[PDB]
Amino acid sequence: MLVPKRVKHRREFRGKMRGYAKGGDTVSFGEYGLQATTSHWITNRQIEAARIAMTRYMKRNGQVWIKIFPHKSYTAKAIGVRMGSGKGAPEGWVAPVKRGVVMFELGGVDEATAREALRLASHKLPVKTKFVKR
Amino acid sequence: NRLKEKYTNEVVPALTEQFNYTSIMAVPKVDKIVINMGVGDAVNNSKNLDKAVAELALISGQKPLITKAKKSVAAFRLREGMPIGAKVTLRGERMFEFLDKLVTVSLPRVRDFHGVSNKAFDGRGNYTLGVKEQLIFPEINYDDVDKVRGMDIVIVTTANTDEESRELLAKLGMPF
Amino acid sequence: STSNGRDSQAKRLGAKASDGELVSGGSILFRQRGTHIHPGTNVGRGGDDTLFAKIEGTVKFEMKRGKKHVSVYPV
Amino acid sequence: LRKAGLACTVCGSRNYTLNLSSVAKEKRVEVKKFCRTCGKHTLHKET
Amino acid sequence: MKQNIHPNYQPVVFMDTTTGYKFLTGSTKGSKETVEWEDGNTYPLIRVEISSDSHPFYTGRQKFQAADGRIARFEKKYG
Amino acid sequence: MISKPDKNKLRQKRHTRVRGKISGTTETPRLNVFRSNTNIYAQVIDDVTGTTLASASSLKLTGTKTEQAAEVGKLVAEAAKAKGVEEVVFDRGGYLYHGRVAALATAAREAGLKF
RNA sequence: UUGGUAUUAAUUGCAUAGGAGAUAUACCUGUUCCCAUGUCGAACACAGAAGUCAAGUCCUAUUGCGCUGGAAGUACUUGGGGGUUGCCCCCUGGGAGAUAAAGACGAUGCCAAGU
RNA sequence: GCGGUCGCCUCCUAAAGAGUAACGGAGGCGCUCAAAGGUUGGCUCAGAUUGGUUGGAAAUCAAUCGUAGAGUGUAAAGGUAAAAGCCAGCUUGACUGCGAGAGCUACAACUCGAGCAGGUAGGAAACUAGGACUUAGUGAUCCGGUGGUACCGCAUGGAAG
RNA sequence: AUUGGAGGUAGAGCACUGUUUGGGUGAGGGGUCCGUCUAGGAUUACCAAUCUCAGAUAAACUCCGAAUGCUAAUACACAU
Repeated sequence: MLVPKRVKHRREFRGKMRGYAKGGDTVSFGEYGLQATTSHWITNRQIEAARIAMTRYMKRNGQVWIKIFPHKSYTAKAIGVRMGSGKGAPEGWVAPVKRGVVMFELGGVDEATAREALRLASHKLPVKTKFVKR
Repeated sequence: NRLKEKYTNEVVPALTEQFNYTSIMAVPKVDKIVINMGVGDAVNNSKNLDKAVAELALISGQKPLITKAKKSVAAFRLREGMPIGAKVTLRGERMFEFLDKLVTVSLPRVRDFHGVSNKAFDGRGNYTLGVKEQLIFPEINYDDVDKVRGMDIVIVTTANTDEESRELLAKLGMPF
Repeated sequence: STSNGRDSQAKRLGAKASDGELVSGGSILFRQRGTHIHPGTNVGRGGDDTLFAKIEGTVKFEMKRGKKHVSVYPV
Repeated sequence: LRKAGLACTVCGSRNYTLNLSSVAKEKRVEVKKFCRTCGKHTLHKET
Repeated sequence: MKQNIHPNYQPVVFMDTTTGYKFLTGSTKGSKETVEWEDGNTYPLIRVEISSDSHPFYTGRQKFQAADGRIARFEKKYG
Repeated sequence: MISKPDKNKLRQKRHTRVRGKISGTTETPRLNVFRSNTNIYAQVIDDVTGTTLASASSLKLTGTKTEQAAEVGKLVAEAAKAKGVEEVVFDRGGYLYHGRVAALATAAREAGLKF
């Protein structure tokens, strides 16, 4: 969805995925959060795809946030192409996940409301987050 | 000079009224002028500006030098270049060879509503000024003023006091 | 294509002795196309802008000038 | 562009080899150096 | 100073007569020339006899422009 | 508009520029190049134990017209010969070679020291 | 009270506040002399030191800021070992960064003089 | 197979000495400069803000702030203020003959180089100077030129070569 | 094995170069009307010109900075 508007290196490496959260490992500008107890390569369409559902349940609230920005120009290859002879096409944008990653900020949110579209994002994220307070 | 003496002895009261008393050797004091065409305009030939350098040798502060712009403007393609508008950068007792023009000749010649420039706030006790034409300085100006190519006039005190600078120039010659 | 079969030939950068050794007069100290360390007595900066000795002796390091240095202390 | 040598008065008719600006400047190169009897300079010339 | 100023200060044989208040030196105009008139290369009259108050913002305060302003645009008994 | 930046810091600035062309302090100590507004010092300095120093200058240990004197410190220059260091390091500092620098400089060159 | 010189290197510099000018330094006076200037006593230089602590300076005080500064614990990890492994856990030895309790408005010599 | 590539310099990939894998990433260079080189002597940038006739976002100016947030002839890297940055004078050391000592490593190569001599060139002297801030800017032998050449010169001299 | 150096890797935080979440901060650029001597004062609107505060973010970020290893000397052990 939302794209880093300027990039000095349009290809990256695949990176790594080790251990524990780096920073932003607590809830900063929300009341509620969802700890990523796992680690994957979450895709921007999947994230905002959760976020309109978060508008659907979470109808009239303000500063309810996701935390990350998708930083990674993730790149796949095609059908029948052999191994190498160049590197392929930047299909889109992804952010990394670590274990212990807080991802969500929630403001103006009730406790009973504070599990629901969140609980849909349990079905809209490929990671195992859970409910977190401050 | 003449305004050395009437300067110091006429500011000995304004010493006490304004900021510092008892700093009797070092009170606020003027510094210099700079007098420049600064027109830009060099891209046509630069030679008409090289008669503005004879306009600055004509007003005759000192040797009419010129400056090079740091970057050469794409909207003006001038390729940095030394002719841009003239430079003096005149100071001291030569200023005191220059101010009686300013207070009893120059703007009292051009008669343009006592030349109010209260906008000239340079932050710290300095004061800008400009001019469009100069029919100033008799028997020097005429027969080449078919267009005065301009000049700018910036006075500067040693003091950082803007209003005491207003009382320092406007002490003598020019109200604003 | 890639335009990336364009190649760089790496070469040896770094230290030679680095620790107080009785390094020969006029012998190589530290290869530098770019100076991290900075010279001293009995030490020349090269045409290759390395550090090269002039007189034997211990070649320990010094934090002069808030900066990294090599002279050669004799004996 | 740029290719020249350097002669002298005798020097075996040629002493140095340099090209400095044979298309930009295009006047003359005049360089005093040492001859085969170095220990004294002479003023030196161009091919 | 430069040495041997090939720029100006050149002496036109004239006078910076009264209330420009200058005489003649290696000098060319205005506020520069000298301070005396009691020997007189030429004599001090040719420019002007009235001072910086020759500026008509203050010439006996220069209220000779008055009267103007309130007869603009009507103090009259016509119509 | 402020003032002139101070000559002492600018001549220790240029002095720090020049000093690397100068040093060799042990076994050839340095006689200074100084100026006051008034009158200039005299000192020969190896590594830190810069054995002798004197005024030869306007603070109460002076020649009379030390400005363009011969004795702008030639006494202390001969005192370098009283040490036994006589063709040694002489400074320049943040200084022209032309001014009153040249008085003590060329006068020490008359006093049997070098440059 | 200085001034000069090194060394330590931003615990050392800044900012604020006060003092000191008479030892001195400094500010400065003029352009004459040498030297002056892409111009100009600006700068530099020469000559004097009128006036002067206004500024620089130097001293003192302040943690306002920068500077320095750990920890305990902890990331990471040798070697070894185990388990579902794009992995994780455990033993032992190492051990950060961040923090961070705190220091900090320098300190040490080297010369002429109100010392 | 097509395509591309086949040389050399720079950074990652390089795994905290080096070493470096792929049709891996990123760039290039296949030069200029008798002055952008040497030397001496000075200077500090870019940019921000104010204020000023032509006026612009910058022409210019002045002021204030300003560790380089510029520049460094030429991409990138490192380095860079005692400046390698910038400007003036001298200036032709971008000398000759070398070269201890080294480094790098199949070899060929390649990277330097203390110091000395012969005189030099600046610089008062000291001091510096065997290209450029360092690194692309370049290729093996032959063969034929160019000049010099105490060398040989086919019995003998010369000449040819 | 101890001492000596060197390396910036992992990690981290952001000290710079990059990207970026909020909150504050603001010309301006488009919505009344007075209104084209007459420009405008504007209304709110997107970024709010920076900067400020937290929040991050990286192979071609590093103010830092390992543990490992490499090298020098020494020690002890060996035999190369």
